Amino acid sequence: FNEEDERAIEMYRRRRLAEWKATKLKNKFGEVLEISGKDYVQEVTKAGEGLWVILHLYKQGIPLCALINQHLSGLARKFPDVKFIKAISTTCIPNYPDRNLPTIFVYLEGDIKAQFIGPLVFGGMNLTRDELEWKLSESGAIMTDLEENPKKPIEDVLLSSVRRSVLMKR
Amino acid sequence: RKVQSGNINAAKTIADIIRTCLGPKSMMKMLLDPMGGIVMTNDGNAILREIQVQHPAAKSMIEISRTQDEEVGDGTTSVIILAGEMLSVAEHFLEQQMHPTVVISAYRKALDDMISTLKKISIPVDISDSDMMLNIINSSITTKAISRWSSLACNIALDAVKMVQFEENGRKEIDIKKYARVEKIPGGIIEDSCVLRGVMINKDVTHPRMRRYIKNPRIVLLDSSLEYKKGESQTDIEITREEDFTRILQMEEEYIQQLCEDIIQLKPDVVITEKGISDLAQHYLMRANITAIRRVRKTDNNRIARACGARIVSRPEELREDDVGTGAGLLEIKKIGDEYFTFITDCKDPKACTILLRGASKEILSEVERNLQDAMQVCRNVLLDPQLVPGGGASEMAVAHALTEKSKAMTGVEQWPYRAVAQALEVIPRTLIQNCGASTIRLLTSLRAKHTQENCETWGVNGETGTLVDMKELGIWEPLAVKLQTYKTAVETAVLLLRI
Ligand SMILES: Nc1ncnc2c1ncn2[C@@H]1O[C@H](COP(=O)(O)OP(=O)(O)O)[C@@H](O)[C@H]1O
Repeated sequence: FNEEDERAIEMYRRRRLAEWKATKLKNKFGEVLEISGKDYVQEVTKAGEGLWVILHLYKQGIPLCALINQHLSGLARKFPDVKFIKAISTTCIPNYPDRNLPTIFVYLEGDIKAQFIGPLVFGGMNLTRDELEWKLSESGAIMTDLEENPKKPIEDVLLSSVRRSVLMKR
Repeated sequence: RKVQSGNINAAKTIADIIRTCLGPKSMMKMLLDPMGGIVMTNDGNAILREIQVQHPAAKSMIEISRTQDEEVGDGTTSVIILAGEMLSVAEHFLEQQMHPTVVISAYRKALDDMISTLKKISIPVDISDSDMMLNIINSSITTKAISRWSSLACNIALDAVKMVQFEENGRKEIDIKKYARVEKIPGGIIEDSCVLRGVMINKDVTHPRMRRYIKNPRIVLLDSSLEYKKGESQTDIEITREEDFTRILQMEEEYIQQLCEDIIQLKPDVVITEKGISDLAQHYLMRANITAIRRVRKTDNNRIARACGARIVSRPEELREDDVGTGAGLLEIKKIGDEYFTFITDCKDPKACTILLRGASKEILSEVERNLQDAMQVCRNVLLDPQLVPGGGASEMAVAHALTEKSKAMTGVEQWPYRAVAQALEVIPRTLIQNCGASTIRLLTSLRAKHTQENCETWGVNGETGTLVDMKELGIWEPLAVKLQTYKTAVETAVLLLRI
C-alpha cells in the first residue's frame, strides 16, 4: 500500500538531508610522514578535533628503532584515518637521555594519553605486529581479535596450584 | 673450519638449557626478571620462548621447535635433545680427520636404513571398536592432570574427532583447529555437558516482529552488504543542485529493489550477512516472511558453510539454484544467557560441530577445556596411522643393535661415523635412568645384554621403579608418525647445520 512505503521513503529523505552536514574531507593522511626540524608542536596539535595521532622519538642507531618502523608503516597502510609522525631526538626536548630511547605515544587535543616509555614495555627482538595493534588498540582504534599474546602470561606452578586447590574444594 | 666449532657451542648450550624436564619425574627452573620478579616455570616451551639469544644458528634452531609444535602437537623437546646429543660428541673426530662430505654421505644412508628398520617392526590394531581406543586415550592422558570426569571428556573428544573426519578430498585429512569450538556457560550440573550436532552463535534477530521458531529451514549464506550508497564517488558535485541528490536517492531505490527481488526469487527462509543491513532491505524482507541475522564473524560462516547441515557455496551476488537448498533440522532462539542464543541443530552428517560444557565456576571449566584439548590432539594423531610401536627406549636400543649388526656385517669404508651414530642414538634411556635415581652403567649393561640375548621385542625400562620389566603387561605404547617426524627433522637440521 501507500502509507508505509511513503513513510519509509520520507525518513530516507530526512536522514539523507541530515547527513548533508558530514565531514569536511578529513582523509588527507593515510601514509607515513616525516619531520626533522623545529616543527615541534605547531603541526601535530594544529589539526581537527576528530583525529588519531601517533608520534615517535628515536636515535636511528640502535636496532630497535629500525624494526618498529616497518610495523608502524604497515599499520599506516592499513588504517588511513590516522596521523603518523617521526622525528630524531631533537624536535622537542633538546636534551634526552639514552636510557629510554624508543618513545611512542598518542596526543589528544590538550591531553596526552597512553605514554609508552622504555624498551622493557615492548619486550625486545620479539615485537610481532599483532602485539603492536593490541597495545595500540587497548585505547581506541580496534580492528578485531583478542588474546593473541600468551607469551606475557607465563604460568607459575606453585601459586596457581595453591589457588586451584583452595578454590575447587572451597 | 672454526665456523662449525664456533656454531656448535650455541647449539649445545641451548640444548643444555633444558634437559631434565623429560619423562614423568622432572625438575623445575626459575627465571629472574631485571626488576626483581620471579617466575618458576616447568614447560619447556615457555623457557625456550622467553630467553633471547644472538648467534643466528641458535635463533634458527629455536624456531624449528615452535614450527614443529605448530603441526603435530605432541613432541617438542625430544628432537632438540636428540639433535644436540648427536651433534655434540659424534662429528668432532671426523672433523679432526677432515672429511665432512663422507660424514654427510654416511648420514644419508644411516637415515635411510634406520627408517627402514623402524618400519620393519609394527603391530596393527583394529579401529572398529571404541572401547579399546578409550582405554588407549585414558592411558595417554595419564600425564599430570586432575581426574575429574576424565572418562566423559575422553568420550566426547573421541566422538567429535571421529565426526569431523574427512570429505574425501586428497584422501583422509582431519582438521581440528577450525571445525571445533569450545563454549562454556556457568550454571547447572556438570553431567549435562555433551556434544552438539549443530552450531551456536551469540547473536539474535534484528526486529521483534519476525518469526523465530521455524521447522525445516532453507538457509542462504551471503557476503557483502545489502545496502549500497557509494557516496564517496560523487560528493559536493554542484552543491547548489539538490535535484542531483533527489535523483540519486530516487535511482538508488531501483538498485535496492532489484537486489531484493533477485534474492526473493527463491525461498531463502534465513539470510545471514556480515557487514550490515539498511531499512529498505529489511522492510522488503519483512513484507514477505524471512528472518535475517546481521554481523556474524568470518569463522562462524566458515563453520556453517562447512556442511554443518547447510551445504552452501557462499556466493556474493547473483546466485543460482541448488546452491541454497539444504537439509537441516530446527532453528531456535534461546534465552539461557543474558543474550539470546541461536541454535541450528538436528542436521544430517554435519562436518562442523560445537562442543559445550557446563560448570559452576570458570576455572574448573578452563581445566576441563585443557584436558579435553589434549585428548583431542592424541585421538586425531591416532586415526591417521592405525599402527603402534612400543616405547620406553626399547625401539631406540633395537634400532642401534640392528645398525651395529649391519655395520659389522658389510663393514664399509666409512663405518666409523655409522657406529658413532649407532651408539650415540641411545641418550634417552640414560636420561631416564638418571632421573629415576639409579646407576646408569649397570642398568645400561643389563639392557644391552637383554637386547643381545632376548632381542627385547617388548622389554624396556620403567620410569617409576627403575627395573627392567616387560611392557606387554605394562601397557605403554606410542603412535608411529611422531617418531618418524622426530628422526627426520633431527637428520635434516643436522645436515643443514653442517652444510654451512
Ligand atoms: N611411564 C613412562 N615410562 C617411561 N617413559 C615414559 C613414560 N611416559 C612417557 N615416557 C617418555 O617420556 C617422553 C616425554 O614426552 P613429552 O613429555 O611429551 O616430551 P616431548 O614433547 O619432547 O615428547 C616421551 O617421549 C615418552 O617416550
